[PDB]
Amino acid sequence: TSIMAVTFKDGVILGADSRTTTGAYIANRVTDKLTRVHDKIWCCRSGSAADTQAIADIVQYHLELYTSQYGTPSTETAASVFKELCYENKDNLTAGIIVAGYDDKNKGEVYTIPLGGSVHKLPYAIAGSGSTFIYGYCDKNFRENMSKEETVDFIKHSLSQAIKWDGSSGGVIRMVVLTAAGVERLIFYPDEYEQL
Amino acid sequence: TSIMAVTFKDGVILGADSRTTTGAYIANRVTDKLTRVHDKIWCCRSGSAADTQAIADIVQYHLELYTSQYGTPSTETAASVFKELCYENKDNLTAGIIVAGYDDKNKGEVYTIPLGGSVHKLPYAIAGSGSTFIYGYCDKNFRENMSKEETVDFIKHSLSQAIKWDGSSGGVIRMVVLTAAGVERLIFYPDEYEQL
Amino acid sequence: SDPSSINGGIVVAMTGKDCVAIACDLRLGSQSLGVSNKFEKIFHYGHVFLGITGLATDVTTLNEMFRYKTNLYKLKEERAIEPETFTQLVSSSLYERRFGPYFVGPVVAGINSKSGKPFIAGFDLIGCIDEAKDFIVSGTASDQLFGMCESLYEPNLEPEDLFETISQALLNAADRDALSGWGAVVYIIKKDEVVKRYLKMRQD
Amino acid sequence: KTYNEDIPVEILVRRLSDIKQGYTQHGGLRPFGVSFIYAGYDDRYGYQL
Amino acid sequence: TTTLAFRFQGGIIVAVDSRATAGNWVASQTVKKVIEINPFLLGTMAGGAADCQFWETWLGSQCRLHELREKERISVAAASKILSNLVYQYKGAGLSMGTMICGYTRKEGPTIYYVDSDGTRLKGDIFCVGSGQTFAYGVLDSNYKWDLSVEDALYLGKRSILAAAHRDAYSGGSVNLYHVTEDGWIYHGNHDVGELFWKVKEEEGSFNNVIG
Amino acid sequence: TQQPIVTGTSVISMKYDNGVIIAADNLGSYGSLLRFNGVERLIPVGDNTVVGISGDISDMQHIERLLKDLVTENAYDNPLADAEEALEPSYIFEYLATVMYQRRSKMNPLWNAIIVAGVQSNGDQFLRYVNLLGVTYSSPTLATGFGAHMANPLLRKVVDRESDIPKTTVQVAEEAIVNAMRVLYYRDARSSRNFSLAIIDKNTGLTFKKNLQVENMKWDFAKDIKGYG
Amino acid sequence: QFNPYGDNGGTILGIAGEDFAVLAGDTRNITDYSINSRYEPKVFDCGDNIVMSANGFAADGDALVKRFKNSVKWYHFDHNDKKLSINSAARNIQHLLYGKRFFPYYVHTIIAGLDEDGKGAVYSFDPVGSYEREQCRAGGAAASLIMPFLDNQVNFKNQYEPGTNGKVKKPLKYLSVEEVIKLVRDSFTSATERHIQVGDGLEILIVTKDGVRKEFYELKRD
Amino acid sequence: TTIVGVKFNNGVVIAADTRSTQGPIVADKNCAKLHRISPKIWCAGAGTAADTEAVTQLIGSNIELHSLYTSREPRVVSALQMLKQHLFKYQGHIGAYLIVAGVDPTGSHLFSIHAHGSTDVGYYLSLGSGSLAAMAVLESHWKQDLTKEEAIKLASDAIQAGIWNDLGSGSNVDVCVMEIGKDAEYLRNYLTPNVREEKQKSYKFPRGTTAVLKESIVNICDIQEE
Amino acid sequence: MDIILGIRVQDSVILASSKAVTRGISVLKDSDDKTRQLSPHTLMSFAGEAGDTVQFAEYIQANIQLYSIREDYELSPQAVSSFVRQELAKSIRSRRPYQVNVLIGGYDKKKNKPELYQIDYLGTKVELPYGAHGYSGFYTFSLLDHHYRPDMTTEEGLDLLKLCVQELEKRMPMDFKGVIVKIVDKDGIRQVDDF
Amino acid sequence: MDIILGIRVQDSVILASSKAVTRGISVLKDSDDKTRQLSPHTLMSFAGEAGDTVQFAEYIQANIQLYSIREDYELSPQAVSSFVRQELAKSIRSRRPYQVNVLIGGYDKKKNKPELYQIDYLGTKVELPYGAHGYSGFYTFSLLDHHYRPDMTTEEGLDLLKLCVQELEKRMPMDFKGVIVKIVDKDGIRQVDDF
Repeated sequence: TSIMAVTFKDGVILGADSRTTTGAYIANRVTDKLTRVHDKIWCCRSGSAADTQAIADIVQYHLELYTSQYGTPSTETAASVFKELCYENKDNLTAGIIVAGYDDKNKGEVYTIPLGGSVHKLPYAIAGSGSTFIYGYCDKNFRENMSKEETVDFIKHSLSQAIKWDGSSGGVIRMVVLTAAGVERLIFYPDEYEQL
Repeated sequence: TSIMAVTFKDGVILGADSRTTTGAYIANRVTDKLTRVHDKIWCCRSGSAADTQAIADIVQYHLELYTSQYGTPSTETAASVFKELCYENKDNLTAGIIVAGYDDKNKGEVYTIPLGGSVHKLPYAIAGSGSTFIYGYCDKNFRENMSKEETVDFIKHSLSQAIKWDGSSGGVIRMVVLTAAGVERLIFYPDEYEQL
Repeated sequence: SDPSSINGGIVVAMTGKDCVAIACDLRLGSQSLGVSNKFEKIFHYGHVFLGITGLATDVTTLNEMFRYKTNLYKLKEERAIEPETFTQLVSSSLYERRFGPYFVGPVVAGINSKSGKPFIAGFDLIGCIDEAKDFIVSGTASDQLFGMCESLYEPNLEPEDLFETISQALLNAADRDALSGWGAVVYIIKKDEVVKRYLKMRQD
Repeated sequence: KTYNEDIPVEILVRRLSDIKQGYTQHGGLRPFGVSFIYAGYDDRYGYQL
Repeated sequence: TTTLAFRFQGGIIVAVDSRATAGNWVASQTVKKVIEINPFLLGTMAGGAADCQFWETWLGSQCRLHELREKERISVAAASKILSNLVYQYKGAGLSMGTMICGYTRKEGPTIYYVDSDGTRLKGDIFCVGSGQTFAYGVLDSNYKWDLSVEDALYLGKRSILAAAHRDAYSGGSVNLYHVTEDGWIYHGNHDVGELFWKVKEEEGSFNNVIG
Repeated sequence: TQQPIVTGTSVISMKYDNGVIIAADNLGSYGSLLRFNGVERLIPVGDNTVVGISGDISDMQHIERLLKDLVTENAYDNPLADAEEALEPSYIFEYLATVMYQRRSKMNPLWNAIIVAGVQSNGDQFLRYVNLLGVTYSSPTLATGFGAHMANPLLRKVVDRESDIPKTTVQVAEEAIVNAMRVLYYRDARSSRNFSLAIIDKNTGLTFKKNLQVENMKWDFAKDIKGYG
Repeated sequence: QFNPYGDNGGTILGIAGEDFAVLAGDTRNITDYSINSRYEPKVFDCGDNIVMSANGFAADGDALVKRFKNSVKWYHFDHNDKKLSINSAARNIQHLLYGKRFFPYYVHTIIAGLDEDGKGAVYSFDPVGSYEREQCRAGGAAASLIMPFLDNQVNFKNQYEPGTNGKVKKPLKYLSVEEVIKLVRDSFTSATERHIQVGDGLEILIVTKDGVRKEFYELKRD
Repeated sequence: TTIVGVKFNNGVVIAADTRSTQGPIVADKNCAKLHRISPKIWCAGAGTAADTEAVTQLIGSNIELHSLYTSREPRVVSALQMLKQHLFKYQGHIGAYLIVAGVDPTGSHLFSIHAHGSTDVGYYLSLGSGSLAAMAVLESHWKQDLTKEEAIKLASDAIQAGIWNDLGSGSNVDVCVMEIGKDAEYLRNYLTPNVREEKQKSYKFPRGTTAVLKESIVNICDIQEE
Repeated sequence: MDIILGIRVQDSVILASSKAVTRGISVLKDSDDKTRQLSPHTLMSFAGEAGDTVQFAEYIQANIQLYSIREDYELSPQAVSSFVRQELAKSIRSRRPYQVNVLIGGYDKKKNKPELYQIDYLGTKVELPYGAHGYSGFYTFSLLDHHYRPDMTTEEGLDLLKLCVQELEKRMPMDFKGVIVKIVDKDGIRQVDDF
Repeated sequence: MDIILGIRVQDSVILASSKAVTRGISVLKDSDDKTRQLSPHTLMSFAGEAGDTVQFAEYIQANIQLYSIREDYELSPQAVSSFVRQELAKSIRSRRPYQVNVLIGGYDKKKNKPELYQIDYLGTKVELPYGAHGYSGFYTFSLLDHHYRPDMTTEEGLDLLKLCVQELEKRMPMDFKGVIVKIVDKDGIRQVDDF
């Protein structure tokens, strides 16, 4: 597993790697981890496949019901649904969830929520087992409000080091772009990112 | 505890820090882990503080007797020694040594010896417990073939990302430069690179 | 259980002015069953007196171990053994096993004959000199003793001042213990004549 | 040590005699050249020479 | 620790010690192992001090509430089997319990019951519970005759506890004697066990092994 | 079932004449891995009490909300005590204590060490301690985490005993906290450069200097260290 | 993994007299080898000439101070200002202890006060439940140091008249309020040097029919 | 138990406490933790008392053998490398934490050696359980090159921080100051706190106030003509 | 463990050993002895662990008799006792544990006094006027203390010992089918078939 | 202990129970009932786990008496065994296990035919000519299948039991100290004093 999100000038781009193991055997290597639980508030699943999935539904249940009574919830708000549920099932279940969203007011925001349940605002977040390898590359080379194309090649170069060194991650690199414009999918194949 | 070695065109420069914990308690913050076992075959110690010092005396002994009867042993030769003590005591000694050294003809070379004990020649090696974090930073920004000046700044910055993420790494950065010319220690206090 | 606590045994010892005193109880149990109300656990090799505590068997084994070595010194160097040399020897013997160790707590009490001076020592399980020139005690009601003795003791005690102090200190401690008591035997060690007195006290 | 009781004079003289015996018996060693007179008291026979 | 009771002609002599230990250290040497269940029932304390003491207070609470309701004093067999149903509950919720409820009523006579911590309830004429119940038995059963007189019987309560006290590590402290009559128990005070020693040493000629 | 996952260490504190100085390190650790930086843990609760909480980030965050909700709860009606005597450090303290007491009953305690220090309306310094054991004691100098056998010795020089508080100004008190932080940075693996210093003065309120570094670092001798042979 | 019982040390000591009673304790609080505070009362007055101290695990020992003083309140209310006696108080403490025994208090509790005759009265509780009247009783981690010395001086246990050699037993002497101040001081002098978890301070509370007086003595700083 | 070892320019100064504990009870308020490998190379030990004293004796004998066999004064390393080797043999079933310090012709030294076989070098080191409390005062006050008089006041006041804050440390403060090309001075009891107060009365008892059962005499004098 | 009792009569030691032998859950034999005469005037009875007992018991008869025939004189019971102690002492330190509890009783005709000794499995020698090991010991130690006198004739020692037998039978949950009796005296080592 | 025995003959069921009750280190009572009437022609003798046995006795007794009073009709031994098997079977599934082995012998007055039921701790009843329980019960089976004939009268069945009792004394390593014999005849449930 290797997921990350990193802010930019007009929003955020969310990035992941789609290999999903049980033991030595990969169950399926095309398995998406990028999840829509609200339509401008996406999330990135990691830790156990079961555990995160169950949480992503119950969090969907509570943002659907938010949007019908009180208008669309902010990224800040969706993270706090994740927090308090991770709280209850800290020892019972495990999750790594990085919550990333577009707000039309404060632009894109990235919050990170470990397994204990805490929130921490950050301009960039990494999680999984891919992330204890790429830590140093991400922090030397980062500057806030970088151009869109520079974000795209940074998340790419970051995730190409994650797939290179951690073997738990792999597959295609996928990304979701949250912008004012909308939600745009990217996908980069293995033959593309090994060169880049 | 972070240890590295990187080869360059006119030799090899070895790099270690000086923070060595047991627990949460920093025993000495000015610790020296870059050790002489010969006169142009220097080593870096990481792992269990007792088991590296132990092994490393025993190699110091074999090598110096090798000098006195046969002529100077090679980097190759010394690397084999350290393997042959790890492999036969792999059941109870937790030691990962990097043996970097200057042969006349072949310039600087790096060998790294796992815990299980085995030769691997590498263009650069990292091992420790805080050098897991910089696998991505070294790999991408590593230029095969560097100059003396280029090499020291590359390794200084590699050790800084490792320090930042590991609470077992900090303090001053120690470097030994092994070149035909001789043996030069360099040292960087923290104010000098936490600015960069 | 713990090896020391399977018969019990206490030794107390204190220094005076021109006299030391050592004192034990006599109980040997095998856990809850009291087996004998008499069994001296102090023994004397010349003019040194050796107190032995801890584990049941190791009172016996370790005593005759010192029987053999004291003999080698007395036969060779043609004199009785001085307090200080015997303290060193006990330290050396206890350490001889550290893997499969002894389980005892000796108390060395004597007065040197080369200079006329009190000398006492104490020991632990693995064995180390524990200096004092005040008091040392050992055993399993050693805890209770450490207090008792401190309250009572006064520097420089006279010969039969020293007798009332150590007799009371021991009495009260042993009847606040289960595994020591059932009678007590107090030695008063002078520079020329050591007096053996059993003490009438609670059996129950 | 083992019997907790003072040695007879008989035992001790014979133990030595066997040591000396060992040197003539085997090994190609010379015998120790000593002649002992032992004085002892023991319970059984009283004074013994 | 030892609590024994034996029925005789006159009622029951209960005789108990007063040393209650914690560790190898001796806590208190003045503990009363008699619990007034009412003036016409005496409860022993053996096994865990906390467990045994408490529930027999509350057994005295139900004793007064059998007594009002029937307008008739609680029978010895009714009390015992109350206490028994209670401790079966906490049978493997980790609690202890060794009491002899000892009583004498006018229409049932003297009757001992020995209620356990498993909810076993055994009737009988002699019981002995404790860490010195092996030492106690021997002497008590040798010196037994069912037909006995009060003076003699009083002396037996001492003599068996004494024996128990001498060899047992946790027995000693003080002894107490009570003599249960039908009219109630009458308390006979406190004898130190070590001052008792020297008396019976002279009188019998016992304890040859103790030097002096 | 409670085990610390993400950890904080070290909050130190002492009294002076007109108030107290409470200051803490900033660092969200994950053992060896320092995964979170700049982690605030001097939580201002009122403005005449700072609660500095340490231990699990998760456990602190979740009792951080109850602290804010307490100030709301007091502020309900009462026009001469809705912000005028609603709060003293002492009130806030008791509440923390027995909530942790009742969570230790469950045996999923809130994993934290908590210092509550402020100055009351009597002008009385206040400084008490609660933890996941739930021991409650007052102390004139106090510390938590890894500083609770490191920083405690240093500060006891100033504060030998209970009569040395009125001598000790707010200028001496700055100096002690600074020195303590240096030393924590050297000998503790969980510590960091960034610490926050609050002075709760009774005559100048919650004075919160934010984002202090440690100063006058000694690393001159470290080049004079050689081999073992 | 969680284990909710530590030790916080301290030592307590109860002495009954003939018109007085003394409940003292130290004011040292520790957790392992670090000194938390030199100053910390454990011997609280609780009203009506009862002084309580619950020593051992501190948190527990504060828990039963909480509930005990709560009962002082509800007794006086629904009995319309009835003075609660030593006998009555004892039995309440025992109910709170015992009712938690599947999460028990892990302290050694002692009360002291006068009884209705105008003599000292000291009862002492074991951890789980039950209790028994005493006349001298220490508790805490230095219990086994103070106790055999005080039976040697209050009850004169195994002592005899002099010059008779076990024929005559030494008679039990009366106890003054002045004399029992001395014993506490001497004892706690011995405690300090030989046991590492008593120190800093000694606080004697002497309780009489006249009132509660506090008296503070220093001990050694270590 | 606070035992500090502090280098200064002209030599090394080593200080100790003298309170030696065994669990919650203070066994002895007066022993010394300072041993003598050699006359100008003092060492102190902490941890299991038996395993310090015996290891210091054992290796003490062998460096003195050697020192005759070279007919030369012992060096710090000589002691230090023998230590290291020995503790490693059992794999740290021996629990020693010794500060080894000393002077010799080829300068001042100061090492510390842990129970497995680890070794570090600094200019201020501390072992013991109180070690933490020492270390705090040491890191602020210390500076490069001290004089002798300054070095003994830093040393002593570092153990005192220890006394006050660490239960298991107390008693007197010994010092032994080792300075290159002058003899080594032992300053026992330099500064003594923790004086015991006078008893409120004495507890002297008159004769016969404990019972006697019977009397005999034990004869410890040698066997002679009757 | 089973029955094994001593009582030191004025002039003799009266030892008694269990008949019953249970190895597994079925009594297999019930007339077996557990005693082997060391020397003409020292008898040793043993109980402890199964199979350890039979071998180690043969071992001591062998060695003490080895020395007897060397010196054409017999060791004192004090001296044999010390030998048995010595060996078992080495055995709790040694690799394989022995576990043998012994009452060694003998009549020394040179001290002219009967001697009785109790050596437990750990290795502690103690002189006693009555003794016992194990399960039986717990009921009898107190029973013998009661009625004893310093000097008691031989047939008084038998009568007492049969009070101790009789008692045991009621109280022990184990069944032992009566003892075998042996007297060790100054006039030799005999058995009494009366139980 | 753990011995309850049944031999059914052609006019009578003979149930026998251990006298001894041994709890803790000693035998407390060597004479004690260990069986209670359920009905006037239905007897349950029981053994097993301490402290379940007292309780499971009086609980059954309360219920069967409740039926027999309520409806004026004594239950069939067929019915009673089932009822007891229901509780035993239920307690294995429940929190509190009941470990008790129960032999229920009755004389059916509806068939006029003796019947003996063997119910193990788990709860499977099975009617038998004879049955036993415990490790002790093992020993009795092999004499029972030898000497039994099913034409037998009161006296013949008695003489077979007596061998079984004697056997137990030689071969068993733990006492039980005799037995109480109780017979379910055609004129009630009679206690006979023969051993």
